[PDB]
Amino acid sequence: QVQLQQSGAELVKPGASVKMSCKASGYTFTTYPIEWMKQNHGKSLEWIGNFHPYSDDTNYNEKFKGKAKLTVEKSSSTVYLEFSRLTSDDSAVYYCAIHYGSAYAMDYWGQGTSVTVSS
Amino acid sequence: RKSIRIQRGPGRAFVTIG
Amino acid sequence: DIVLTQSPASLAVSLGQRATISCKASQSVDYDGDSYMNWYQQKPGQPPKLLIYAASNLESGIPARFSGSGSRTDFTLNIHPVEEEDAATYYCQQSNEDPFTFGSGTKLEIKR
Repeated sequence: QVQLQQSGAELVKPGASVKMSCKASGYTFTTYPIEWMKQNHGKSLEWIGNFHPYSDDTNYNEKFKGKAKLTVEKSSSTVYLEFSRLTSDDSAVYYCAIHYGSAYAMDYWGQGTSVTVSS
Repeated sequence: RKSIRIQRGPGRAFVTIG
Repeated sequence: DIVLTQSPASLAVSLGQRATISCKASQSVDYDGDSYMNWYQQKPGQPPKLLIYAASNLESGIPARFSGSGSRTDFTLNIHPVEEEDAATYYCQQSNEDPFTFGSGTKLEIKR
């Protein structure tokens, strides 16, 4: 079996840097690239980028390019999502979903994660 | 035989390397 | 980039009646005989389930009632038997050209 047990329920403060962690049990990892989706409040999803453990290649969003550093941890099959300088308007529900089944969309999404801003 | 699902569009296809 | 301007975000559909969630794209998101348009069913407090992928290729898991008719930019989600399980927001994410984006969304509220 496979599952993406991600954790990122922290109360970030304006100008902080919280490092999330999306673990992948029963995963190949290098073969299954992970993508992150940011859902600010109850709005539509916003693809912030993706990652590849085999070649260590990422594709960040032109707006969040550099702000979100995806660290590689093949040893523990976990991809870190280091969100730096998180502004008050960054309260969203992140999801590290991958294209496990079909090669078009993501089937296995994260187990729900949300970062709230104190101000 | 090795195959990986790339992160480059369109979609995440599979490429058999080696 | 491609803008996924979907149809009426909010609408009511009784049990049995068909729904029409047409996701219009500003740019062509089609490939060599294969469109890259996915639809998700993000239920109230639940990750977006991959209903349809590759435009109209049903995702092995959901019933055979989630059809998808669309070519180039004019896409649609044909849900003839709208049961209570269709109480979620549907989004259309194009994965043809970068950057990948989702649609405005369509909170489908079923009716008893």
